[PDB]
Amino acid sequence: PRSEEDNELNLPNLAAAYSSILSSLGENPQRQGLLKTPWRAASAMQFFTKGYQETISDVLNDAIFDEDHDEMVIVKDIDMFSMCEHHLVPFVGKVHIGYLPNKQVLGLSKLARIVEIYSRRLQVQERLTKQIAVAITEALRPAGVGVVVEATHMCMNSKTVTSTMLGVFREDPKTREEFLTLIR
Amino acid sequence: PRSEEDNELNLPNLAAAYSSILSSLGENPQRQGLLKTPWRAASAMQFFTKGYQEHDEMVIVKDIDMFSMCEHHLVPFVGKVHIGYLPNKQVLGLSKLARIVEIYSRRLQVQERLTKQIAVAITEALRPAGVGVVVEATHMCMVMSKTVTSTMLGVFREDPKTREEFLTLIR
Amino acid sequence: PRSEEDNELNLPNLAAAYSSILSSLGENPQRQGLLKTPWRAASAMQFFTKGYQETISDVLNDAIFDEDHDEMVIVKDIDMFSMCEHHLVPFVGKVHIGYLPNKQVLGLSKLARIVEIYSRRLQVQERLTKQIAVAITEALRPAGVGVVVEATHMCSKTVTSTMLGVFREDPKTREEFLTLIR
Amino acid sequence: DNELNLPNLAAAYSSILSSLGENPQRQGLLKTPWRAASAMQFFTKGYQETISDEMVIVKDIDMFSMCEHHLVPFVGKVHIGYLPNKQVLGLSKLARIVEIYSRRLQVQERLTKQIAVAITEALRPAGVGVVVEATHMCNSKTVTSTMLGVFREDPKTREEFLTLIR
Amino acid sequence: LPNLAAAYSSILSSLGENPQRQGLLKTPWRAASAMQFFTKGYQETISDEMVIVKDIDMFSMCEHHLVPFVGKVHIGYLPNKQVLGLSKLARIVEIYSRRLQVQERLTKQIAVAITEALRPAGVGVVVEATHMCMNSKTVTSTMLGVFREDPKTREEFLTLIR
Amino acid sequence: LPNLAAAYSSILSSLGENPQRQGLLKTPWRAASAMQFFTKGYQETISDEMVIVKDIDMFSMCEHHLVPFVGKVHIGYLPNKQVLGLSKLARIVEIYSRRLQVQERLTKQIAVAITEALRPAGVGVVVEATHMCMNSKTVTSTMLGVFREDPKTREEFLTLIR
Amino acid sequence: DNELNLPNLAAAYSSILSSLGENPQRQGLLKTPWRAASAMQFFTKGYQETISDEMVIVKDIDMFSMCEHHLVPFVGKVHIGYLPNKQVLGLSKLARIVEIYSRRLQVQERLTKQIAVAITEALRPAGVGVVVEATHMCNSKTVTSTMLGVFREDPKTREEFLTLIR
Amino acid sequence: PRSEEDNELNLPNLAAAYSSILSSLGENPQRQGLLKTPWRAASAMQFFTKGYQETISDVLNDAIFDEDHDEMVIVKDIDMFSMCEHHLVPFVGKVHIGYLPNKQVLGLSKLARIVEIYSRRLQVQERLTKQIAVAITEALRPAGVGVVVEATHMCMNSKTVTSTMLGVFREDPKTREEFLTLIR
Amino acid sequence: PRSEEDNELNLPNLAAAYSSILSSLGENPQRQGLLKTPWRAASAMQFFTKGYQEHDEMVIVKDIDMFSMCEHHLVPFVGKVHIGYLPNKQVLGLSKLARIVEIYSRRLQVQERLTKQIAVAITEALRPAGVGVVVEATHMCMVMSKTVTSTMLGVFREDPKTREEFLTLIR
Amino acid sequence: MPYLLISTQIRMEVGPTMVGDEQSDPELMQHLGASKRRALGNNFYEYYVDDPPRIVLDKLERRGFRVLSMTGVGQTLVWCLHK
Amino acid sequence: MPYLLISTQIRMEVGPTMVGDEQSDPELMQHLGASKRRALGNNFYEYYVDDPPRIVLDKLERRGFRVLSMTGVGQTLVWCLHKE
Amino acid sequence: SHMPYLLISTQIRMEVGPTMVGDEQSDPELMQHLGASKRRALGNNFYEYYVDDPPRIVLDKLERRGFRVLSMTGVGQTLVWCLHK
Amino acid sequence: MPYLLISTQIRMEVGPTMVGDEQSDPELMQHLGASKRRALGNNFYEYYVDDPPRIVLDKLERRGFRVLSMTGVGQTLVWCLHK
Amino acid sequence: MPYLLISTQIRMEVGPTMVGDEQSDPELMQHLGASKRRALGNNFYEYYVDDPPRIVLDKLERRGFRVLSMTGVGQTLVWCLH
Ligand SMILES: N[C@@H](Cc1ccccc1)C(=O)O
Ligand SMILES: N[C@@H](Cc1ccccc1)C(=O)O
Ligand SMILES: N[C@@H](Cc1ccccc1)C(=O)O
Ligand SMILES: N[C@@H](Cc1ccccc1)C(=O)O
Ligand SMILES: N[C@@H](Cc1ccccc1)C(=O)O
Ligand SMILES: [Zn+2]
Ligand SMILES: [Zn+2]
Ligand SMILES: [Zn+2]
Ligand SMILES: [Zn+2]
Ligand SMILES: [Zn+2]
Ligand SMILES: [Zn+2]
Ligand SMILES: [Zn+2]
Ligand SMILES: [Zn+2]
Ligand SMILES: [Zn+2]
Repeated sequence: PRSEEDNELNLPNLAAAYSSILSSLGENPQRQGLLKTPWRAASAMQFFTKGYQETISDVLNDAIFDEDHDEMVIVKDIDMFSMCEHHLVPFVGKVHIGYLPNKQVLGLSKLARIVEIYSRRLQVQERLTKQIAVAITEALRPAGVGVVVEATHMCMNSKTVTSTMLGVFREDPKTREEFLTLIR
Repeated sequence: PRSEEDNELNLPNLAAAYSSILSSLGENPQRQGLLKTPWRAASAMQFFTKGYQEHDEMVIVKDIDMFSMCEHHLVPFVGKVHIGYLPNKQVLGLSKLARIVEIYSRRLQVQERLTKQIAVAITEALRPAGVGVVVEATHMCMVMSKTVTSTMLGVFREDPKTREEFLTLIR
Repeated sequence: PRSEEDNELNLPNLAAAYSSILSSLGENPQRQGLLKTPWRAASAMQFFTKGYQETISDVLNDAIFDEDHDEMVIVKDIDMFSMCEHHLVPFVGKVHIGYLPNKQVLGLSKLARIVEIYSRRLQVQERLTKQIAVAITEALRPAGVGVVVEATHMCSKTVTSTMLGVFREDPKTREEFLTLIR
Repeated sequence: DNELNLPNLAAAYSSILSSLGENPQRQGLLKTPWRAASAMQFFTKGYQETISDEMVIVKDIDMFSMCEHHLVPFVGKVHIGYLPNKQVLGLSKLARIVEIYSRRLQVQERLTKQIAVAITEALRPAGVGVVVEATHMCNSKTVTSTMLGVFREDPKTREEFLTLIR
Repeated sequence: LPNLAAAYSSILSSLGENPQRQGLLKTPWRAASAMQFFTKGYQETISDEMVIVKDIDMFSMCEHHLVPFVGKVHIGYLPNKQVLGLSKLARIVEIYSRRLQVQERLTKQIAVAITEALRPAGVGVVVEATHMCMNSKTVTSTMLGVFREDPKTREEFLTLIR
Repeated sequence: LPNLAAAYSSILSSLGENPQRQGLLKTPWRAASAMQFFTKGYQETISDEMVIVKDIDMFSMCEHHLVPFVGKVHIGYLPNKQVLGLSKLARIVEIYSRRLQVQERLTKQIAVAITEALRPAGVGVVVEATHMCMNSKTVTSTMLGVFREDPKTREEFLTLIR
Repeated sequence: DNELNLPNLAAAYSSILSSLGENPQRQGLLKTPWRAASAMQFFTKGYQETISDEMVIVKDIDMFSMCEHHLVPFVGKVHIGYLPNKQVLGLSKLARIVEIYSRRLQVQERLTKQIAVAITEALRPAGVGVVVEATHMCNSKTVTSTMLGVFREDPKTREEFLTLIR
Repeated sequence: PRSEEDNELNLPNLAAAYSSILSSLGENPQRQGLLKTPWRAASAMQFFTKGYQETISDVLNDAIFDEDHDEMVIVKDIDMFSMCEHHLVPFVGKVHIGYLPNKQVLGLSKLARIVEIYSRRLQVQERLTKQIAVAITEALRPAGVGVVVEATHMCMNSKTVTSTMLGVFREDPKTREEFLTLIR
Repeated sequence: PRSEEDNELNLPNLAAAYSSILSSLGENPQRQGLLKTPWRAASAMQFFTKGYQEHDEMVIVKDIDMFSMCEHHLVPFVGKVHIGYLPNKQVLGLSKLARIVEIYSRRLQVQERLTKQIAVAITEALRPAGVGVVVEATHMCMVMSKTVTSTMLGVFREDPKTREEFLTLIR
Repeated sequence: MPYLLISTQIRMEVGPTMVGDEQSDPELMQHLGASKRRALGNNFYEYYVDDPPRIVLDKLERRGFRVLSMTGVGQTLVWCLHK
Repeated sequence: MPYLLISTQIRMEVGPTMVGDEQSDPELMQHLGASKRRALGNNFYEYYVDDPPRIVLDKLERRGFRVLSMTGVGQTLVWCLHKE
Repeated sequence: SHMPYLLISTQIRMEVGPTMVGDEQSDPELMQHLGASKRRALGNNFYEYYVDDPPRIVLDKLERRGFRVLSMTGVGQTLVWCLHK
Repeated sequence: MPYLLISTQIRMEVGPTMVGDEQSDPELMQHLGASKRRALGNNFYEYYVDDPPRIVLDKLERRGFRVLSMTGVGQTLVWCLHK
Repeated sequence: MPYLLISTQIRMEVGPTMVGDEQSDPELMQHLGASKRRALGNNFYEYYVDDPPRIVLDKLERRGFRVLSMTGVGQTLVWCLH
């Protein structure tokens, strides 16, 4: 995982690259509005990719709780911000997550942390959708997981919607239908 | 103005800088998904900055889609422009108004400057009694809330009733 | 005014020009889907310009009614379909009309007919807005008239506004109109 | 072809202006034969172009086309869905597909099928679904729907697609 | 009633319809009764801080074409020691709307009836309706007393009826 | 037309109105012309992947009370090598709605006209309307061919008309 | 008082049940005289209570009252605004003010004024504005408005208040 | 200002207090769901009051930009999360800010940071509203500033709206009206 | 069950702990705005946890307002409860259903447990053919997005058509 | 009765001009050619003339009145005259 | 008091006319037939008469007061008078 | 003292015209001396005389004709002067 | 220093009354019992008194000032005095 | 040029005070210390000073001018001098 030391060491290199981009676009890097942009853009890019500094096992510390009986658990409209790896332009939207636990549940804030680790990286929507679904499946061994991501790609009104259904969310259409009804 | 030749000549320098960024973030620029990213990111950034290469009625053109780039962080800000004017002898064609919004928005900007540049360009082109410009945009610098900027010139500044009619009609 | 006879006589000429357009775009006028297109496009264009077949004085027959006391009269959200004269592509939207009568009022369906006569022509939105306002002013001699047209130009919305008489002179009358058209 | 045919298109639009009872010499109509010809060429530029584990959907794609029966625009949105096997469609390529077919003289049913067939041929996926909704200028909305592969064979795949495009 | 029924029977014959078919059998009497209900306002008489009653449903008949126009009435007044009961206000809207009307006249009649009944500082009446003989909406507005004289009173009224 | 005008003149007298007042002077003829326009469908005849046309504005007249009912028609069909032109579909809705009707009959007549014209695999028609003689909405639905036999076709249609 | 008057209220509701043509001995009506009496006592519990640089507004305060003319509920919302001088009103105290006056047999105009006067007396502010909007059960909405102090004298203060309560 | 060292030193004391609260409510602090709650509640409370760790002068570093001509500048619908000082229960909502600069403007992200410093404290809505307005006035010396805060108080549908108008936003009703129209 | 006596006896201990929290956050507990905060915060927390002190139709009660406290962070979560059941011989009075929602929500909770407790309480009280409970809430732990939990018992679990009718009717 | 108030609304170039109230001198009202009316809903009668205010000012000078003050209030332009 | 301020709202032809404040000459207020009141929420008392302002101006002239100025502010018409 | 009163006005800004200087019954000679034109703005029920000059120029010209400013007032967006000879 | 501007807002019967700016005669400001302040966000200091304007007008007459004009602007009533 | 118009906006205690237009006496404008400018989009030039209007009134009295009238219009306070 990327360290805070890695960030301090690489910040001048990111700033040099952004200064070079400003000059190559025909802009004046000495004008007031651009003076500190090499460093502000470098710090913003480090923030957009801070998910490389985190690990799923570290997120899972104190994350699991137990229950004698199960129910459908959904967290919808989770705001998501990510960066397209093809063009380095943000893609933003929402994540809707559903799972039918088999005696183990994730804390609500840890589920949000799972969306954060994977979204704060250079991504493709399809990979992000699957990584969230797989992380929940591996952590809890539930009966099933469903993840739907909807996002606007700035490099392109038009929205991309990706959907992964695992376990009983794939095998039992009634479970998937209840999930899709409840995320409206 | 920036030329098509300037773009072709500067493309590799932009690509080299984007490749350096990928390495400095801890990423592997040789992985399949990132191989062409230096060139795709460079081309996208050139497109976003292509703007450097370029009667008794109230007339309004509202909900003009606008795409720009914050010059402080190099992150997009997107929204709408609403334009109003009281012409004297000249009226602005819809395609020319779109070109005005495009020329200034397709640059590294601050929303305030963009708003003023559009208002001044319409004032200079038409010599009207007055012009009003309102820009509303979502700033990705924030989301990762709407900023509204407003410029009133000529009678749009001097006569509050003209400005009020404009603001009512842009809803 | 354009006559029904003019339409019958010119329909073959319009069909010949639309067939020529089909050939000039690289299309095959003889393919099934395009066989009747020269006539259908010609009839559609005549319909879009049917406003040249009518006059404001014909619309004003039996149109005016009298009242002892006045108040604000508004007809909002009147659907409008017009053709831009610069590119021959439709511009569509709505017309909101307001007036303060001075003892004479127009029948509601007659107000709609005024929008129809001027919109069904090759137009510019600004001219259409003024023609509607002027027609009402001339017909009724009211205290004032306000006309707001909002339209999407197929070639983002254009909004044009004309305020005449007390709608221009008295900001409180104009404000009541603009508040009530929301 | 465009430069060579532009004067013929302009002559036809000039003829239309006279046949409607208008004056082609009036100020506002002087450049109309050329402007209308250029607009018609742009609306039909699609003839100048050629095709060369998750559910994936791209919804609310703005679409502008011209009806071949009356030569009046029809405008709306395209919603696309597919179940890929080995290939996924880049957003800009999907936009080019919709552009190539929509920027022609069309019927909404043909446009819907052409987009679905182009995605099927490009990706060889398990199935594709395409829904087009448009207002035909010639409030009422036409909705056309094409379901291919598993989108036709498996009603559960089609239902998930239709639910997710809301 | 029998004269109205005879006229509706005659209309059914003048349209190319079969007045003996099941669906039309009792229509001359049902149409007569509906028209009497729509015009029952002629049988009634008025003798028998800011206050607003908004979104009062209104049903009326266009006198030019005999086709209904339907919508809402918003009323406002500044009383002078007398206030109008809600059922009496409904009766005022009913008396005038249940007639062959023009929306402008109905708007004025409601405003004048409230002014005469309460002697308030002012009254404002706004009617908004869809006209079936024409979607588009007709909005008429009458401002009397301080609602006409004081623009601030009228503005507060128009703001509060949203 | 003169017989309809005579009947509307007689109605104006049977209500307690003044047929000589300005607003009613030409009403017998204007009301006759409006009623002829509302019933012009009797003058017309039908001879002269999933496809849907939704939100088709519809205006009709209740045959029980002679009061309009207005709303929308949503149509769907699965063609078998023949498709219906948009203006012809509008003419179908017009032919049947411009008559003295019951919403159920109008719904069925539109569905049968499309089935007969195109010989498709199936047709679905949903009408939703506000009835002025009664806010509340009446919804009627006819499913023919595969729209009745295959619930998945009907469900796709009902989902797509939202 | 409540315990002493409860049997008299229940006797009156029992009498009402018989006078409407209903059977007070039927299963569903057996406890109604007591339940209706308890509900009426709760709806009028306000008689058991007593009053003891910025624009400040508390909007969308839910309000439930009983019309004194017909004894049928009227329900809606209260929007309050004031310009304080030295004292500001705690949220729970404002709720108690609305509760004390609304939980009585009322007319909407009196309720609106009583809330405005209670805030004026409690805070001694520059001005107070109170707007009540309610549906009277006896779609149509009654809106009453009281403006005191600078809310009456300065139209700009009143306009800012009315704009901010949207 | 509160330091990261102050947080580490005071965390066990906050955890001891939250453990004492769990016992005093009649709850079992040894049950699974409550085991780590003394520390999770202590860390959450430190996060809700992190504005005490910041200073307005530190936020103002590189925050000001200049312009030859002015315009109305508004940032509306800024999400705001704060803690009621009377009951220690959150109050949440939105901040709408407007100002007419006199040649100096704040960077958009710095304006958001100003809302963050003051909201992430034990507050009263009226003080928060004024602190934001005063900070902008002092930093830029503009012609005027307008701040409107709207929030739901959890300790109480019902919303509290506070409004501060300074400079020309107070003196010129036309400036204030343009602001109030544009924040719709 | 927690008694009114337990509340009176534990109030000073809660106040002492809230005072200790104010000092540990770097605040001044002696400043005017915070003087009464230990007691006000203690009373509010006792109120939030007062729950520890306590036919052929489908029947549904939807949009029941719900206020609860996350047991992991001690921060509120607020929303709505939608209840459905197919009765056999007994129907639940509206005030009793409100008391069920109140008893379980006014505790330190997790939304999943709250959902199940309400469903089990209705099942035990009525002995119906089945019960369905859906809770939707905004969690302040997150905002500083909606969580939806669903429990289906009896025929609501066994018959998907009963569950579908319930989910359609709660919109 | 030494004081007089006159007024016009919306535009100064056109009447009506308000020239009196219920307690005005009816001989002066007749001299100006004024008519009496009560606008709908008003609690008072007023005297008005069709003339624009400049004509009324000229007429009032011939009756010994001088303008002391002129002011705008709302959409009303008012003159205060004195003998 | 050498200076006086009088006013009316909405229409100049009809009262009430405000003729004084807490420091007004009580004898002059009684001569005009004025009543004292404090409008709800106001921090001051005022003297008013039902007469339209023209009647009050005529009465004040008989007391030696002359109109110096008249102005409109909001919906209020104000006169500033001064003893000779 | 024949036709002693005059009303002039300007809108929006005092520094620039048009300045309204008359109505239908204004002295035609004084209107011609000021260089005024007659017009009826669309929808208005009256004719007016106006000049392109700012009001200060008109005031200076009217002084040379024997007029004096008695009062100046604002009403809406209109600045009015009442002159008298 | 012959000119003076004084003003009051909202109601004419009650203060505060604004009586000066930064360059006002300090002796006259002290005579009136005025205090100096800068309202939040304003770019200037002002002198004000709690008295209603009529009291200030009486005091200013005793100092040789006469009212030349009185006008309304927004919600402000202004007097222009001259000695 | 016997007449003069001066004005200020928003508050009477602070400038700028508008003191002239394009046809103003350049010597009087220089005497007042005025600068010339055209606000963006306006069809005219104006002369203005930073002084509050009371200072300008005192200066104009020393030049032989007297206030004839003062009025409010919109957010502008205007004086007419002679
Ligand atoms: N009500 C008048 C103004 C007015 C106030 C006071 C007295 C006279 C007139 C208007 O709005 O035009
Ligand atoms: N508040 C008064 C105006 C006013 C301001 C100052 C002094 C006197 C009156 C109005 O709106 O009519
Ligand atoms: N209608 C003018 C005001 C005015 C009223 C009366 C007479 C003259 C002018 C405006 O709004 O500017
Ligand atoms: N701003 C003042 C009006 C005013 C303008 C200019 C100078 C003095 C006062 C108000 O709204 O009340
Ligand atoms: N436009 C000025 C008013 C004004 C009108 C006419 C002349 C001068 C000034 C304002 O709104 O303040
Ligand atoms: Zn991309
Ligand atoms: Zn930025
Ligand atoms: Zn065009
Ligand atoms: Zn077509
Ligand atoms: Zn009609
Ligand atoms: Zn019927
Ligand atoms: Zn009642
Ligand atoms: Zn609190
Ligand atoms: Zn939590």
